[PDB]
Amino acid sequence: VLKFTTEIHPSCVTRQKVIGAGEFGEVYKGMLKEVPVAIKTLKAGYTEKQRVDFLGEAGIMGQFSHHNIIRLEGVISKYKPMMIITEYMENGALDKFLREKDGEFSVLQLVGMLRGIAAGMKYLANMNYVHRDLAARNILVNSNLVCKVSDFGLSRVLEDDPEATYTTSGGKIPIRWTAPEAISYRKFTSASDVWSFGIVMWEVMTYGERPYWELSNHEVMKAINDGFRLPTPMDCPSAIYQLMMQCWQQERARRPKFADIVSILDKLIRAPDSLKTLADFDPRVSIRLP
Ligand SMILES: Cc1cccc(Cl)c1NC(=O)c1cnc(Nc2cccc(C(=O)N[C@@H]3CCNCC3(F)F)c2)s1
Repeated sequence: VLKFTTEIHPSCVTRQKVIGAGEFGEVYKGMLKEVPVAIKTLKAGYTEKQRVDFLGEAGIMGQFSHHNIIRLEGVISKYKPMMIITEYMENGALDKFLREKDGEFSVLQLVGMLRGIAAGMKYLANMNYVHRDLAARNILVNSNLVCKVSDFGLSRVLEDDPEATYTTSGGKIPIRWTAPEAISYRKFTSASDVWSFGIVMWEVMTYGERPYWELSNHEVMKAINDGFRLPTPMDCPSAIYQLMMQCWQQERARRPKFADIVSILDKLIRAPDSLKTLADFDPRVSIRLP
């Protein structure tokens, strides 16, 4: 897969600002000889596994060509430190973006973000790629408000995400984003990604609220097994809440496919008055005045 990738010479790459970090490398904003890029490094002393996982992310990204999937510019593999270079998403991770922009977008803009995410996910699913870690923290946002799916690879995806925790039976999983069958018996498919997408829908419509609030991981699993689901966000179109609820069907076969999700979101956006009908919000506070 690396043969598809452009090998970039180090002298074309200028790292400027540190935007992400880890123990074995950092992510930078930089310039590529005259365009802005993001640059992820892998420090010397890396293991064979680290090299295979690191370059494997670029290999996977290089197989994709879609508006809603992060674009690979190239790799530096013949010099050290090794680097992966992608387009630069000016607004960063979607979860933090929404929390910093609380209430600043229209309902139509929020639904448009979800349509872009769904289109990227439909592409991945049809390319036989199961994400396993779909969440707003793994979506990136550009200066056109376009949302693109990121975080690709094999074992590195769940291993590197601190939201993914060790379960009781083994399996490092981000519990509150993960479908029941993936938690219970390790069955990760595009239909478990659809469950996760429903959680992403709730994250977007709430401007980055943490799913299930302070419930512990076990409390979340128990609640889901007992039939409870996340309540409607504030100011949420009825059609949007209905859609996220169908993503959370216990029976995998009853969930919409991403093809269905993209179609529904596209129809709602193209007839935007449909989004004015709101699901009832259950208030958690009563304010009474004479
Ligand atoms: C360079 C690269 C290699 C392999 C995979 C990927 Cl997806 C990438 N590209 C990126 O990480 C990025 C592309 N554009 C980015 N823009 C950006 C700008 C400002 C802040 C953030 C941001 O929230 N970045 C996340 C925060 C969590 N840690 C990883 C991070 F990238 F730093 C992102 S990061």
